[PDB]
Amino acid sequence: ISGSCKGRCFELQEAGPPDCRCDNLCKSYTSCCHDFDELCLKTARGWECTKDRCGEVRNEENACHCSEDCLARGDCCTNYQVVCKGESHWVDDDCEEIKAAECPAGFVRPPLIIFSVDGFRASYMKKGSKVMPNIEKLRSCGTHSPYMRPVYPTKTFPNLYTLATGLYPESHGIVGNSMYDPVFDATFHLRGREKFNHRWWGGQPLWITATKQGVKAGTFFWSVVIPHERRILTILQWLTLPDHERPSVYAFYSEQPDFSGHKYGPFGPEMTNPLREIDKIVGQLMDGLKQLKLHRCVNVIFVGDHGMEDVTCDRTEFLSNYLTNVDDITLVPGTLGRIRSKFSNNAKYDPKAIIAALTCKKPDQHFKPYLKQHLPKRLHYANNRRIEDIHLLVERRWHVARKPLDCFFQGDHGFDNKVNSMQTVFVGYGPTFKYKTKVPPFENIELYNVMCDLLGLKPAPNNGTHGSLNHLLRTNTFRPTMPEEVTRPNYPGIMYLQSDFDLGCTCDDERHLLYGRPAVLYRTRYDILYHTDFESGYSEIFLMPLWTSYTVSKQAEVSSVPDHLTSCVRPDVRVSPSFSQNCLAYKNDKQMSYGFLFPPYLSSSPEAKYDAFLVTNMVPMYPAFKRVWNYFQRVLVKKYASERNGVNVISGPIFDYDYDGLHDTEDKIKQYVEGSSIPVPTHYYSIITSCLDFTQPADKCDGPLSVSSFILPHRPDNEESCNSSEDESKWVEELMKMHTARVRDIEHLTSLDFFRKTSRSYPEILTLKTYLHTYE
Ligand SMILES: Cc1c(Sc2cccc(C(=O)O)c2F)c2ccc(Cl)c(F)c2n1CC(=O)N1CC2(CC2)c2ccccc21
Ligand SMILES: *[C@@H]1O[C@H](CO)[C@@H](O[C@@H]2O[C@H](CO)[C@@H](O)[C@H](O)[C@H]2NC(C)=O)[C@H](O)[C@H]1NC(C)=O
Ligand SMILES: CCCCCCCCCCCCCC(=O)OC[C@@H](O)COP(=O)(O)O
Ligand SMILES: [Ca+2]
Ligand SMILES: [Cl-]
Ligand code: NA
Ligand code: NA
Ligand SMILES: [Zn+2]
Ligand SMILES: [Zn+2]
Repeated sequence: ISGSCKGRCFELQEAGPPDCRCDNLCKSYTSCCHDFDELCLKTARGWECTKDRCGEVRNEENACHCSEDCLARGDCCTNYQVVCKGESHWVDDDCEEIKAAECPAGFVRPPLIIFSVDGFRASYMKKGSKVMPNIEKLRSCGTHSPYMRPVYPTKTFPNLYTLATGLYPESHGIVGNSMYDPVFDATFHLRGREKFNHRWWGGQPLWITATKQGVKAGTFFWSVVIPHERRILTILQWLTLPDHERPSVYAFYSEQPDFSGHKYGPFGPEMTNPLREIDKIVGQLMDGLKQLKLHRCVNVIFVGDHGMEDVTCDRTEFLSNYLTNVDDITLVPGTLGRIRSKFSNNAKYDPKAIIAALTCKKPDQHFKPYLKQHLPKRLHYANNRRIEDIHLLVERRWHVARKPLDCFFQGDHGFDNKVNSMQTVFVGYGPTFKYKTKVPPFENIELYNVMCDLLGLKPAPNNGTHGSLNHLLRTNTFRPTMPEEVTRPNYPGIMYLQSDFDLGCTCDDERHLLYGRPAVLYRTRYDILYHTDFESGYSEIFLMPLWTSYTVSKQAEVSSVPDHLTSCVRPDVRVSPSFSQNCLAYKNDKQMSYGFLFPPYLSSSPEAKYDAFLVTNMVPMYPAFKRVWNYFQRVLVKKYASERNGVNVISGPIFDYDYDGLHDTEDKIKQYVEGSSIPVPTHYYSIITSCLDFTQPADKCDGPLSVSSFILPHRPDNEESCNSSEDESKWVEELMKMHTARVRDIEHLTSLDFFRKTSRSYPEILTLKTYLHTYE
């Protein structure tokens, strides 16, 4: 009946005016029928059958029931069979492998329940069975990782919506817990109504993907005011619905342990209770499912949004100690900083000046300013109009605020997503996940694809790498295919004499490709060039290599370049003068110098060293960046070879002038070496590969591979590195670590595909390419 929730509690629709609502989200729109509390939120006698209620006469006021008709009526407390029928709690039962789903007739697929926990730090799982026994049984009997990496910013809204969509925040649009959109001229806040406007929420979240493909997602979101125990009872009742109504996916959200973590810090002794209380809810779910005989039917994901760090009031940096004018800016503060102009019509606003005022001003200053395009590419945090041009990455354990006038809290989060304290949890338990299986850490951007696979859905386009988590599942409906090469290489031979060239250059005169050539995944023209010490894929369009590959053995020697050869550049008789760089361009560019992708310092002989001076191995480099690049090539590469028992290196340029994380078409390139068609890269990458079993040398490795990579910003100064006035051994490797990257990041930024001929399974190589070497 319209106007009442009788017979309608938690109906799977949102009734519109003139009717009122009886669904799980009605409270959040202040729209519930007058009798919703009375009928749908019963609380009498709490959530647990006790021995004195067994054989009770049913009382309709009770939150849940313990009577002999309750299973037929669909309303037992989750512990009814345990207390009254001699059954065991789920947690007390032995792990038993689930070799196939055991679902009731009419279940077309295993249901999926996503149990999300706010601020659940990875290391809380160490507390184990004494504190969280149900969760520990899911973890030990199911599939788990040591941690899961959140997205940046490591806050709730960006992370939950990444879980929902498979997208980086810059793509889904929820780039913070608070944001300003200049086109809407509106502000999104944690507290308030503006966030409920769907206009903010981009991409295609799981519930929509499901509905579009005819999979029932029901009423996906709960009003958070509804107690957890009622949500669990409701999910279980929904799972008893007829085939034509019953949803196939459910979500639960707990605001704990985040709520307490803010008050008490990540390891306050007060944190124990909230973790026990979460475990009690997990136990109710699992007992409830066993009661319905669905405990070997439903896939359960237990997942956090981010971790929690020790952060106090007194550890706050104030912009007023740096800026000569704090009144003309608006700051989004806290564990990150975003700065824009306070007023719209402010011609005086100068982001570059503000950045300079914030750069390396105090020793051990606890934040670093960036223009968004200069942030580490691994953060993927730039390509959205809601991201302010000025960003502050704040040091773990610190806050930033505008003025002192701006302790009540002991924990916070939001920091760089490679910070260990920000890591969170993943457990997958059920028929589709593996049994008692540990998997390596992975990123939360990958989970949307997994949830799609679990539900038989085709994922919308997203930033996960589909196939990269196939090792979490007992059975895989998705078989990834290697992308086809788009441009086939040319293989030029000797076509010229040195005297055919007038480049203004002067000179006073497969082992190196271990995992197959990269594939070029865009339309272009390029040459494979072979040399004694290195191989390259030379672009005739960009006039430089797209990639340069070389193997350095553990015993390789580093040599210097003789004085008489420091400016040696040689024409390449395989490549037309028309598709070559020239040395006059560099001489005429007061700001630009050059470096080499294969370093002369690692030549195998003084005769082979002449290959390293080829014009086809040169790339444009600011002198400030050459400090970085020379140290990497002359010092670090050999160090890594010694540590890793040889390394294979692939290095190259990246062009991303519009900071979308994608390889630029030529029209986007904004800078060239003066008076030339030689484009200036925005970054230089390297992918460094060796044998995971370091007792085998990198070029004779029988097993899995070990990889680490970076994307270095190609900057005309070293203002980013506050200790750059010192020797490179004090600061270069620190810069490299900050700019660590996944191979997949480089693939997007270059339209290349790597690791195509390793003789390992492709899903394993996908995992390898999504690996991030964090340095913690
Ligand atoms: C508005 C919203 C919230 S905050 C929120 C949600 C529920 C209850 C409460 C509460 O105070 O009781 C609350 F504060 C939220 C949180 C996590 C995720 Cl992951 C979302 F996505 C959220 N959203 C969008 C949200 O619900 N869409 C976006 C969209 C794509 C357009 C869509 C379509 C259909 C149904 C829903 C949705
Ligand atoms: C992250 O994935 C999304 C979705 O595939 C990519 O965003 C799309 O980019 C294309 C190509 O420019 C646009 O035409 C689409 O409109 C975009 N979709 C969305 C939802 O934004 C994005 O490029 C990916 N990011 C990276 C770094 O690979
Ligand atoms: C497919 C996976 C979907 C993901 C789960 C869907 C359920 C999510 C419901 C979340 C409601 C959020 C309510 C809220 O507003 O709390 C935020 C606080 O914490 C404060 O933020 P923070 O932890 O400091 O970042
Ligand atoms: Ca680009
Ligand atoms: Cl934010
Ligand atoms: Na120059
Ligand atoms: Na510096
Ligand atoms: Zn959170
Ligand atoms: Zn929080």
